[PDB]
Amino acid sequence: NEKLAKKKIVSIDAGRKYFSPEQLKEIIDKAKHYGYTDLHLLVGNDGLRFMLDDMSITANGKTYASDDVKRAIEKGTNDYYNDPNGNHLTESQMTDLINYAKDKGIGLIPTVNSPGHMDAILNAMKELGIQNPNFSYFGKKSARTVDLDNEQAVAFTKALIDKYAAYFAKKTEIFNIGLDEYANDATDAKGWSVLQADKYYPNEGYPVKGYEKFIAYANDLARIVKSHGLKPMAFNDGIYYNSDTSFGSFDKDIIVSMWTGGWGGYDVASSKLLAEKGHQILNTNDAWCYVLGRNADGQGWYNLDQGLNGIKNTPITSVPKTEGADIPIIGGMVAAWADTPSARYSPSHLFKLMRHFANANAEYFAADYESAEQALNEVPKDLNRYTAESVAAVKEAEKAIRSLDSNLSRAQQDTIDQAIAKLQETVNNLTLTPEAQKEEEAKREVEKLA
Ligand SMILES: CC(=O)N[C@@H]1[C@@H](O)[C@H](O)[C@@H](CO)O[C@H]1O
Repeated sequence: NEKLAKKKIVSIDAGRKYFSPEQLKEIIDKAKHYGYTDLHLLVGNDGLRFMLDDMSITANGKTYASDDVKRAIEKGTNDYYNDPNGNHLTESQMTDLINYAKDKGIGLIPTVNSPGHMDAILNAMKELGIQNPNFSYFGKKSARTVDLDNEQAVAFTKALIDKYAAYFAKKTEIFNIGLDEYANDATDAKGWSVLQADKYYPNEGYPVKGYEKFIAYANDLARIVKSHGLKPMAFNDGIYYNSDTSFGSFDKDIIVSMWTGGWGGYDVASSKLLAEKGHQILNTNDAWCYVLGRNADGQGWYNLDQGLNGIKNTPITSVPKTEGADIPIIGGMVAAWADTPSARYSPSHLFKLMRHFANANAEYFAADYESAEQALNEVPKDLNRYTAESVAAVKEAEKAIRSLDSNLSRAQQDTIDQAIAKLQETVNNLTLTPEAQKEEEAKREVEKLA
């Protein structure tokens, strides 16, 4: 009940890798069937694979024509990965997809990642004449991250997010700004420490007020998302990294997708700290997580068997790095990633992961009422042909279906299935009146004269 009110989300990496509208509709059908509430669609994540009809941008006193932005982005994406299946979703396809999901009671949550995982936008910005948009660390240039000290590149990124946010306004509820790295490829995976370093180790060439600037950046993206009536979300990585609250405060309306509890040399804030600060927590435990193409034990980290085992061993309420506290959650999210985007997407592998997550946490997931609705529509129309006793039993069985609690969980699916089987039995039991019997035999007789 309070369990049923939680979000249950599947995440799909359609930033690195192309997914067709047909493929996503199939994912949505499964999400509805298994009792999920939302599809989390990354469209900006290395690649940028969603294109508005109007891509014109004004940023920091400069104007960029819609057609030039489209060309620049399309090519920037292909420079990351030129996917044989496609390049991007169009605005018509996205609007249709969102409507499709909405008719099935399923929400859509887009991600456009920054300041990291934004290769395609960085490439596009170069083509559009913005100089040095990428962060560089003592001569090593990030392929994925924007330099927060480059005002023009920051202004362009923000203007692009604002344009996506304008489109998603009213059609969606939540917008994921990501915030999940800062130049890990250029700093030996220590981007957050690099941003914090100059405060504790001055005059050594570390980015001046780096982490302070990241906070302002996060907060301004949150302001932008909210100005469009949407809720901002981000991954947990950089939010009070090293539990350091001394650089400033993150906007507490930022919903945190808590995917990692960190590891040796990667010291993220505990979910305990984030919850105490007042951030809502979406449990996105990487115990559940799955990388396309890594389909069985032995094929590397986050293979499908590993994800399945994680789902068995880590319930939806089990959040990374709790430090022993009871962490309240708004929901849970299982994630499929496309780290090697040329890997073949296998729908059946994904659905297995989704089904197991639903089954392991059945009291949280919605029951499936679709077969019940179908059973009702399939009751014969011509009931006057049948015995009063047999018709009354059918009517009773229909009523029992219509009076089922509309808020059953997946754990209570049997209740619905028994009502369906009972209706079918009563329909099977429909018995012709003597008058209908005579008419039917008269009709078989003429039909034989053919
Ligand atoms: C911030 C971060 O590194 N997120 C990573 C994502 O980019 C990657 O696709 C996935 C599987 O390897 O692990 C995620 O959580």
